[PDB]
Amino acid sequence: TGARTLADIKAKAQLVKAQ
Amino acid sequence: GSARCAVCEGPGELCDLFFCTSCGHHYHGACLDTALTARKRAGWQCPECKVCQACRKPGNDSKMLVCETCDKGYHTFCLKPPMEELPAHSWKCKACRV
Ligand SMILES: [Zn+2]
Ligand SMILES: [Zn+2]
Ligand SMILES: [Zn+2]
Ligand SMILES: [Zn+2]
Repeated sequence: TGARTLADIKAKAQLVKAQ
Repeated sequence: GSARCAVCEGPGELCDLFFCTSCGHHYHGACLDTALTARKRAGWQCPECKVCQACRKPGNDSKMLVCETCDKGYHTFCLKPPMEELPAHSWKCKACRV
């Protein structure tokens, strides 16, 4: 179901972290 | 040690949260979108310090496949079964798939 796996997990992490 | 949430900011107990061994800080499943499992409950390296199980290096999040149940890193260019492209679906253990 999409590559949301690490892509959503870590990438979103950057959004919330960098934010 | 409070070991507050690594990415979400907030105090929490050290037992029901995923405690990263290297970082030393724990975190909620909702913050990193990690399923609550015994394998990860012990303490799995958060994406902030995850590594490939082939070259042991981070990065390539969109090109790296991570197991939902257990903690494993697979590189689309050097994972156990190397692939020529990024799977449109999920590629993890059978249990991980579900
Ligand atoms: Zn949190
Ligand atoms: Zn960590
Ligand atoms: Zn797995
Ligand atoms: Zn690799």
